[PDB]
Amino acid sequence: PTFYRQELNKTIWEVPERYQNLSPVGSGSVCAAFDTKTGLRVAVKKLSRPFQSIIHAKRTYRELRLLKHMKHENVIGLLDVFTPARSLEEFNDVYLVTHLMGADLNNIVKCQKLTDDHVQFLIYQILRGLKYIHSADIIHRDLKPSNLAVNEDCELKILDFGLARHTDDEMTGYVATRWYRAPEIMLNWMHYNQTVDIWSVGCIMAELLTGRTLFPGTDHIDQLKLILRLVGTPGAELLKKISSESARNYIQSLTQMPKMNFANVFIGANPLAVDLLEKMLVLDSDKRITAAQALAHAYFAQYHDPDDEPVADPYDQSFESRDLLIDEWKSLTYDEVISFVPPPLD
Amino acid sequence: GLQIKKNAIIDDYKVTSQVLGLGINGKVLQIFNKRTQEKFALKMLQDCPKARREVELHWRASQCPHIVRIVDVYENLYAGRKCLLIVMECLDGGELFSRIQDRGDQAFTEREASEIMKSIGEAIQYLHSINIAHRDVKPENLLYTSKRPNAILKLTDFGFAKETTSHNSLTTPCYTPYYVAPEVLGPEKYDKSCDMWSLGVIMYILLCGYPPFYSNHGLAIKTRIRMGQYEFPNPEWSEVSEEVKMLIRNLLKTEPTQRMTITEFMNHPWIMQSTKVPQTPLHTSRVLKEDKERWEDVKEEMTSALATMRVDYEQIKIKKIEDASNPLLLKRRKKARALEAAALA
Ligand SMILES: CCCc1c(C(=O)Nc2cc(S(=O)(=O)N(C)C)ccc2C)cnn1-c1ccccc1
Repeated sequence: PTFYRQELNKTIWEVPERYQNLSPVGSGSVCAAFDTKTGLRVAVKKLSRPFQSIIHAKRTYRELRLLKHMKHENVIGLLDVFTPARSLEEFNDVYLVTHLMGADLNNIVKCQKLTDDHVQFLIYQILRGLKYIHSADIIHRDLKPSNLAVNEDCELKILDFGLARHTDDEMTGYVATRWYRAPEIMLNWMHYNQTVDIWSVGCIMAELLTGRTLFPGTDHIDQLKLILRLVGTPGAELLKKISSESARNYIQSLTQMPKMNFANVFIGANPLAVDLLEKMLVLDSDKRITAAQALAHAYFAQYHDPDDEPVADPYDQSFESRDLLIDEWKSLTYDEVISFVPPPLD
Repeated sequence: GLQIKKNAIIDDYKVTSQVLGLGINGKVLQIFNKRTQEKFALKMLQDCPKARREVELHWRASQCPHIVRIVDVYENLYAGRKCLLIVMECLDGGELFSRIQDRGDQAFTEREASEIMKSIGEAIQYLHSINIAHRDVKPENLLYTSKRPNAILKLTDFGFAKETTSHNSLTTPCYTPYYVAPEVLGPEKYDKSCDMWSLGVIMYILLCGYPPFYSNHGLAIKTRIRMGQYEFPNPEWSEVSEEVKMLIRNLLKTEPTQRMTITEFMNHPWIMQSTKVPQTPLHTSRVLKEDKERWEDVKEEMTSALATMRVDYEQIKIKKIEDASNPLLLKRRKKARALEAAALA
């Protein structure tokens, strides 16, 4: 392999000459390019400062190992990873290549009036993508309209695997973005057993159907007010499942309200779309619908095919919970860069 | 009314190989004008429909001391590329918070943060008066002219600049129905409102030395379950004025329309009569000094969160479902034909 130097995004880029016409994108260090060996138009991402702190060096090895295992048509899929360094001694930079997309939902919502048929196919592939990512034990934890890229025609891919891990009983609290986070996170500390993203799509599904935000919580506390306004205050049967005492006293301080029929708030929406939203926005986490069950909903009778909704091979942890030196994560990241086998474009 | 000179740059200027930092789309070079011996900088800015509308706006904002002065723009060819050679005033003072980073003994006062914000406000007030909505106002785009204390803070990085419509929003009423009405698309409402959003963040950064958002979040003004007093934590926000602590609430309002405008921000007492501002000491100089490595991440998350406050007009429109095609679309539609032929026999 041979590289060529180029100054882009306030840094110097030396990528293989199989990627030509490197052009910046904006805020996003990513560059739009053309791949000669595949004939496709791809995007190349430059990890700015990948190894500066123990958290950064550990997160890079954790992140890179995830993109390796992702093999869907609705999830982001690593086409090529490389580094200009020939040996480990000169290894201080890394790059990532993936399909170029064109847009993201967040900018689409603020720009386009989406139709009911749009929501059917857009949410379908999310749930179809949700089935894959959840097949291997993992939580996306950052599902939001700015993390779902959308192409010119209709294809979309899930993005931003920065905060995702194999499901465990106890794990880092206060994780998801609030407007698209579940009420379990602040109510119960080591909760959120693979249901926030399902709850997040419910928030996302109402974004496309409306154009505004379901729960635009100003502060952390205002989130609990706007959520419980729609889903109703939890009953004493569920109020015992709450972990914190200071939290339980807060819920008991609001005016008690029940669930309102979601068909009364979403005017003009599809009754099946409202019926799915009622299943994706249930306070009881154990009773909320799963992604595998969400595909069988009648809202996707136009696109549901039970033979083309594949699952994953389980991804084991194997080093993700260890604590090592900066150089160890840099070498463990190196071992996974050379071990990458690109897939053939059948 | 700017006229792009079409003649080669080497006829009037002397280009050197000395690099003045790396830009986003190329290299910044040192450049002198022989007729004046005036040192400048050079921007590549490859020619395109985007480049000519930006320079048209950065030209208009040049007659504002708190905005870097464009001196002239050429249209020549470099490395076989149709380029728009841009010459600018050389800014040597460095980043705004790098000047506050290295502070010997004099503590940062709230008054010093007032004329700094009044300076940035005069730039945004000029831009909004002529309807150019800059939407990348962040620390790395606020450079001083020189290391000398007599420097003048200037605004740069017009890459996301946009001319907008001067249409004041009609301010949604307090009485709303239970149901959520279908939204009417008004994407231009994120143009000016995004500017003031940066004003509150910069103002927040200055007073405490760190940004509102803890991590993978935004504009929320916490590694434990905090129930209150998370807005301005007391360890460094104790001696801050209440009028100032609530101005940031108006600028960092989650709603674009209800957010404070630039005419109101420049007319606020803490900005208008900046001379009679309390002289309370701050902790910026020490908070920034506590971690230089975390400060770079501060620049990263602010840039990512800035994309949510702005609209990327250079993105595609999703076609109507019947007009689009993709591998997954035809995988389902061709399967639909299989049932038809299968039903025949
Ligand atoms: C930040 C989105 C950039 C963007 C992408 C992208 O970011 N691709 C991408 C993701 C990861 S990631 O999921 O692992 N992550 C974010 C860390 C790693 C590597 C690439 C190469 C695709 N289209 N646009 C895009 C968006 C709008 C218009 C045109 C293009």
